[PDB]
Amino acid sequence: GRFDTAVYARRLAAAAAATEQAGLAGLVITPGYDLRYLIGSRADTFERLTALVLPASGVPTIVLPRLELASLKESAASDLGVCVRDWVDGDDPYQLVAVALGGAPAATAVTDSMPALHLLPLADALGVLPVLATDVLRQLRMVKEAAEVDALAKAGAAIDRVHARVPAFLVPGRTEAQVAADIAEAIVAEGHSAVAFVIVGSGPHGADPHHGYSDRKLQVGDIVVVDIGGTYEPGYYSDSTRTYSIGDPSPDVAQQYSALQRAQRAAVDAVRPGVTAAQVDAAARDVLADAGLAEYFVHRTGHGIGLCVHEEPYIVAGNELPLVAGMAFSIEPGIYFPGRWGARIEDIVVVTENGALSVNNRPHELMVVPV
Amino acid sequence: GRFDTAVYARRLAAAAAATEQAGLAGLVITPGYDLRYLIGSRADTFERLTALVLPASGVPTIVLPRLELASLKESAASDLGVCVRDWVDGDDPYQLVAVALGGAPAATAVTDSMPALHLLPLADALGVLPVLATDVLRQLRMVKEAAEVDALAKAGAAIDRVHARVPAFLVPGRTEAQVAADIAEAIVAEGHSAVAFVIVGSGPHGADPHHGYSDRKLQVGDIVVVDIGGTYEPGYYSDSTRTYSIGDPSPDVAQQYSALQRAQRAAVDAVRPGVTAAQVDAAARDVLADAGLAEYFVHRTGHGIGLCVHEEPYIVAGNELPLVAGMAFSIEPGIYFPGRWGARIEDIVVVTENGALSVNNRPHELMVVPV
Ligand SMILES: [Zn+2]
Ligand SMILES: [Zn+2]
Ligand SMILES: [Zn+2]
Ligand SMILES: [Zn+2]
Ligand SMILES: [Zn+2]
Ligand SMILES: [Zn+2]
Ligand SMILES: [Zn+2]
Ligand SMILES: [Zn+2]
Ligand SMILES: [Zn+2]
Ligand SMILES: [Zn+2]
Ligand SMILES: [Zn+2]
Ligand SMILES: [Zn+2]
Ligand SMILES: [Zn+2]
Ligand SMILES: [Zn+2]
Ligand SMILES: [Zn+2]
Ligand SMILES: [Zn+2]
Ligand SMILES: [Zn+2]
Ligand SMILES: [Zn+2]
Repeated sequence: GRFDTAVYARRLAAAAAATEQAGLAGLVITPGYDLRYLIGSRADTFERLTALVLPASGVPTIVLPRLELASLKESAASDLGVCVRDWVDGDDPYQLVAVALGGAPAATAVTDSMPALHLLPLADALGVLPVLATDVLRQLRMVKEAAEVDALAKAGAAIDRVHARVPAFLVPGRTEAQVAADIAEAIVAEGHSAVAFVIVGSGPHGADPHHGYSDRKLQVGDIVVVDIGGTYEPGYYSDSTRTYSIGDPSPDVAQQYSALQRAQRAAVDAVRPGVTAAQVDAAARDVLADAGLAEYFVHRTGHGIGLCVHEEPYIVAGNELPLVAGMAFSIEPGIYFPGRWGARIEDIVVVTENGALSVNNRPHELMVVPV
Repeated sequence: GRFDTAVYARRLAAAAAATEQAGLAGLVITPGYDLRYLIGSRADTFERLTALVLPASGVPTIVLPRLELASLKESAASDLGVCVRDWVDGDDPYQLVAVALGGAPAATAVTDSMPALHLLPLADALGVLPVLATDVLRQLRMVKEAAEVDALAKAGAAIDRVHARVPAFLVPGRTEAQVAADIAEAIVAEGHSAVAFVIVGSGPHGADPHHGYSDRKLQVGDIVVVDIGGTYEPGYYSDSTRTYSIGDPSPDVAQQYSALQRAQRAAVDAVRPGVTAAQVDAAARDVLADAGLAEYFVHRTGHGIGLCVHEEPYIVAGNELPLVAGMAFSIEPGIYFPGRWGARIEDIVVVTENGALSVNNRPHELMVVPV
């Protein structure tokens, strides 16, 4: 479910140090993925405030409902002896957060997931508008530790084993939803503790990035986009797309697809410490430009992945962030032809000291499933 | 899945009028339950901004990723011809929100679910710190329309049918989790389109409000707290708790439980237009005080319910909101004895012109299941 307490003790210290280096009095983390990362808590109260208050200096405090007290034994909080301030319905828990930071006025950063419901009254209680914690917690969470790389690698190998099972699911007459049920079951069977998402976009639906699956039946000649992932304990994601053709594709489809393959490969080959996120997006986008296809490449090249399917860093135009070793993100260019077909090639890669490691290794060619 | 477009046209106009009456330039609704209520959208992009921009005056605008364009046909947005501003990865969509409101500086309110990720850059783009939309949208969403009352009533009758099936699940030796699987299946069978939550707190776990279910086996003498709900199309919740005893309880348990029953009944009897939320909480809390039990009543008396299990109004100490007809909330006092047992009696009620209608009607007595 979670890492040893020592892992969290070390994340908490590193987070406090970076908060101090950013000149803030502290961080305020309500439930979600930053909390899970910082103390291993899967708590989520919703309208009732639970928050980890991590001062730049001194002992952290957990503010939470008294009725939730037993949740402390679940995460690392109890073992580390963080201060607890439980409150009862009728209390203003925002005042407890202020006090745990030394009292208003206090300059803080908040987890980017904190809802307005809490953020706006927190701002009043603190006397200072919070800034996003993303610049602070980024330095930690986007640089994966050895054990996190390992979990992503095992999730990647597992999702690869699912993609190997996909061609036998792709039979004319079967609906996208029957394929998706077969895939969901295989996601679990191959070792993920849960299904994250299943996308099976056949024929025209492959051109539609919002599409999940439906009752459309596979036809001979369909290009089928398959984008799938699961979680691997203690909660890291796989996320890989491969495109299949039901019977031989046409020459035009084959040629444009192979430009996409070159684009994807070239973005993967550009991954090194020191190159910018925007340079990696440029590497895919330039090849597709040169083949005359850039207008059909309607999204960013990739997103970070870890405890969430989508996180820092973003491999997108305008992102000047230099890449460093241990960053994990997708490389997933695609081309989309509204009403006709689409294709996407997606790997998760991990930055190494002199390049990248792909944790997804299925063939990159368009797989031709016989009819 | 959703209401006729006319229902949303009317919610949008009423929301605009209240926004103007509050002196704001407009509302900004990112994905979640306010969006579902306002235009019937189940969209959720996450780190990419989707927002309904509802000016105090003039046509609303949807700001969303170009890659999500097809989602517009899913909700009422396309039928009502709202303006669309799609944007591409690399763009700052917060600038589009500002412009749709006439440009910075713009004073707005935001859905209480909006995450910091969007709220903090939105605040900069708008030139003015947003306030919570809860005071505006409250006037709409906490007053249920006839069709919403109907959906809650059908969900309530369905969850009652589940509670009727619960005694036969409660057999010594069976684990809480096996009971919970039986309940989850019955939730669907009785007509809910999905399970919302299943709580089976037996023996000591009944004293623990954070508890869901576990591998603890039911024992003779256990008091079992059962708190369960599902959704009913187009997405309204049931939420009802009843307490069971495995074989006759002891005289002390029986006596204290009947004080809880009186407390619950007295909060239900106090529900009328014009009484305050805090007076309704007082009605339950005073009876439990008088029996000497108030210190074991460790939470608010109830919460609003509708498209979410937890919403406005909150039936809690300090809430001065006068109740009006069509409000829907739980009445759910409980008493908790750490390490020993707990009990909770929970109904959803709807305020009527001269009182309340309960949509949950299972017996309020402690049900004694034979061993
Ligand atoms: Zn809640
Ligand atoms: Zn302390
Ligand atoms: Zn974050
Ligand atoms: Zn279709
Ligand atoms: Zn979508
Ligand atoms: Zn991806
Ligand atoms: Zn993907
Ligand atoms: Zn290859
Ligand atoms: Zn190859
Ligand atoms: Zn996302
Ligand atoms: Zn327009
Ligand atoms: Zn709301
Ligand atoms: Zn236990
Ligand atoms: Zn809880
Ligand atoms: Zn409830
Ligand atoms: Zn309940
Ligand atoms: Zn009764
Ligand atoms: Zn009775």
